[PDB]
Amino acid sequence: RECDYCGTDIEPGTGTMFVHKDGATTHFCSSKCENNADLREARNLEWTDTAR
Amino acid sequence: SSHRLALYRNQAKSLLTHGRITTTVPKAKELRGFVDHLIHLAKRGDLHARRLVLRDLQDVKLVRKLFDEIAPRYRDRQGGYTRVLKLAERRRGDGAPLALVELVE
Amino acid sequence: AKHPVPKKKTSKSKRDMRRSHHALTAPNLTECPQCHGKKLSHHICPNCGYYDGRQVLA
Amino acid sequence: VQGFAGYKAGMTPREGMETVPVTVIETPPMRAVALRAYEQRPLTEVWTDEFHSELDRTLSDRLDHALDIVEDGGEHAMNIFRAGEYADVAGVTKGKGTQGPVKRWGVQKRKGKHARQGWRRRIGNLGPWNPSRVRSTVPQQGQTGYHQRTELNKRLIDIGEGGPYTLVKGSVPGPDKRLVPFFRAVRPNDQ
Amino acid sequence: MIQQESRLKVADNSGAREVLVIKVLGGSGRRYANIGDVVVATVKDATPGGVVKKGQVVKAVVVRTKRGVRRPDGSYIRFDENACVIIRDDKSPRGTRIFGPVARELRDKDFMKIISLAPEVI
RNA sequence: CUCGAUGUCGGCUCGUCGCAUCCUGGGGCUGAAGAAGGUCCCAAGGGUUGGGCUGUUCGCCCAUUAAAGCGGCACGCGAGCUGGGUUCAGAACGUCGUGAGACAGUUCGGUCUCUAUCCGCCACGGGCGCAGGAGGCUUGAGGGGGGCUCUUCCUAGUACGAGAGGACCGGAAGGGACGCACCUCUGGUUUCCCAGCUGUCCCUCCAGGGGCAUAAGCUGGGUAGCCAUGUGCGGAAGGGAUAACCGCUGAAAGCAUCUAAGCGGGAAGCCCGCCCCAAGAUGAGGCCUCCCACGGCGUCAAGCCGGUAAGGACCCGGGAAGACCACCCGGUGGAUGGGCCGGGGGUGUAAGCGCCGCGAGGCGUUGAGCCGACCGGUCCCAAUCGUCCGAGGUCUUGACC
Repeated sequence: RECDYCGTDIEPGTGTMFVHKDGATTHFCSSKCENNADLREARNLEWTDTAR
Repeated sequence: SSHRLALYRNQAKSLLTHGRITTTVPKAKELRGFVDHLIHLAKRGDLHARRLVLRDLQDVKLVRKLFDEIAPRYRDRQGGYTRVLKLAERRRGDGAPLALVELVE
Repeated sequence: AKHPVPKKKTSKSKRDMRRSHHALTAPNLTECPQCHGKKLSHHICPNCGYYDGRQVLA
Repeated sequence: VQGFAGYKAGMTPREGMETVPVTVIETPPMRAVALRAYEQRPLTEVWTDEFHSELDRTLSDRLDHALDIVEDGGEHAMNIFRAGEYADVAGVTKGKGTQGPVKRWGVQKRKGKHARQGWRRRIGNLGPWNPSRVRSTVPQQGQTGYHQRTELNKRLIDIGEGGPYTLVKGSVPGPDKRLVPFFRAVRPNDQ
Repeated sequence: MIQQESRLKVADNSGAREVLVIKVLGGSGRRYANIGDVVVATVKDATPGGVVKKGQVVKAVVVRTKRGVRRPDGSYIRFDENACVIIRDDKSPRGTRIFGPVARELRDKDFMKIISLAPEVI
């Protein structure tokens, strides 16, 4: 994928994946993805695998 | 905290000026490494390096003085550019086993 | 506000006994490097300057 | 020396099939010093110097098979401990020190409305009025960190030599890496 | 995780909305309701009287907790939310339908029923 | 006994007994088939949950549970909180009183004090001891820790059973509270490590910084150690002596009787076992590995001196070792600190120049720069040189060379 989108990344040959309601999702990564993303609009996201 | 630094600061400062001062055991034991460390930077020697060293010390004269001045007299070794020497006596009322330290020379 | 205070004249005896475990112990000092005399085990002095380097006065 | 033992390697888990965390342990054969027997009279420990080079800087199976390696010349490679086994190890607490009746000993402290009142840590009480002065009961700030700790059901998983070393099933060696580890599988229950 | 009066929504339709957590179901002591687990709470509020109704004595289970669940697969999983499903004494749901995904779990502790109803089980 | 004064309700915490035992095992009983109850004898190990409303305990109610025990110790605990409350003056009502005041009727609010001496408890050092002087290793008498449990499955839906049900017996698995330990995985830390920021003073103008804005001014984040929300693990077998309780062999009662004598059965319980000390248990224990008879003095001079690095120490340098202390490793024939150096980790690509846009900025060089303890090299630095103290080998009896 791309930490869902968070093109950064973090935590070994395992990692981990957060998640939201509605069969929707959020595979995941670092404390730079999280919080931010968990609170607005992905599009606008830069740094990473979006505003790449 | 802000004090740990401050120290290292003025001590690092004063010192380079003389190159061996009189503070107690510890005090010295540290002003070393640090100050020490700093040195190793005068050694690096450049835009950056300087922009640091100063960053703390704050002061052309020196800052430069060392980077150029001493730095060299050291360009060769491997840290240790300081020889922390304990002292014989002790500040009164107190009774603190002060001590002296210099730039190994 | 003296909640707790002794309760029975401490007994000289004991008292002192207490003050007993106390005691000094002369500076372990040694003798000059070449300074010739007795110095603070490990140091130059108003007799030295040496060690290996003349870092002092007199 | 009746047993087998060495020091703490460290911990980490990784792999398996579901995955599982253990701990590494260092120790070839720390030689063989005499051996336990109270024969003809009182016998226990001899010393026919054959040790290191420094050591004078300070100068019936378990024990049995020993005879095997302790007469060989001294040393004795560790590892019967094989594939899937339960020895037991006795670490050394951990210089944790003298602490408040808090962690030292489970207990609830200064509640709320007073769970702060520049108030806090400190036991509740000792003994009643009539009962009698005190008990040797309620612990106290009973220092820790030094205890001769250990445990049980210590299962070893695997081992290999490159350097004689052992992989463990759940670490909790007690003491810290580079620490003094001794193992055994005492009165095992999982047997 | 999830006891006293921590709240959690529905994903099924039982006719609920959210529910307060009384007891962690199992036996004495015990202090925790983690998906798969089964809770002894009630309605904090439920639709316009579907079939349940606000403040209704209840029984529900675990399927969504941001507490993070460590998968024997040294893996890790969690959710943006915390809620579960009602049940018929017979570990049997009511909501005819599901909502947000869930986790293998359930299966492991019985419930298929939802296991599949679920839009997606992670 | 106490008024030259023992601070009183409930709560909190920390608990400790006891058994008439609530849960828990073992039993005999039943109008007990099963299953589940009832009855009573034996056993306290362990254990006996969240809320609610009430100053309360008590108590009723809510959801659990095996269980949700009765009571001791001034209905334990104020020199340990609580301090709501009854129980200071206010002041209120109501209430009696000509009144004044008043009330186990009520209602608002109303100063619980830093320095433990002793005994006592938990802890760590100092002696002196254990009769050569010596470092290393073990025994444990005797103490202390810990023991609980639900549920799920086969046996089996077979015994029983008209049926709806549901076994001893025998065996898997999971989980609950709990405790020991531990960072790997997880999460909380991260007072400067790293990064973004607005206000300001110096900085030289720009840039590039600097304190202060607590003690970091603010925000994002962040090893290593500590630490849970998290990791392992534990409460078992089994051995012996019993409760109650069940039997055998058989008197006295030529017939019966667990019975005095003889022999066995039988418990979460005692003893043992499993961890945790531990001979200062003055009965100072064992054992191995070192050190040899030095001086001169009136004596059973077991008294004064060089010693033996056997050996230890002190001083230095260091430790998840740590208040001090004691305890551990090192002391330049060293890697012990720091230093440097690689390595990892961590911050998100720097200072500069460059190239796009009036500017703001961007894009590049550049996953840059900077890096606090984590893994490991290298004598740059700093553990130089030096002291002190330390044995000699007590008396009797005998067993062997």
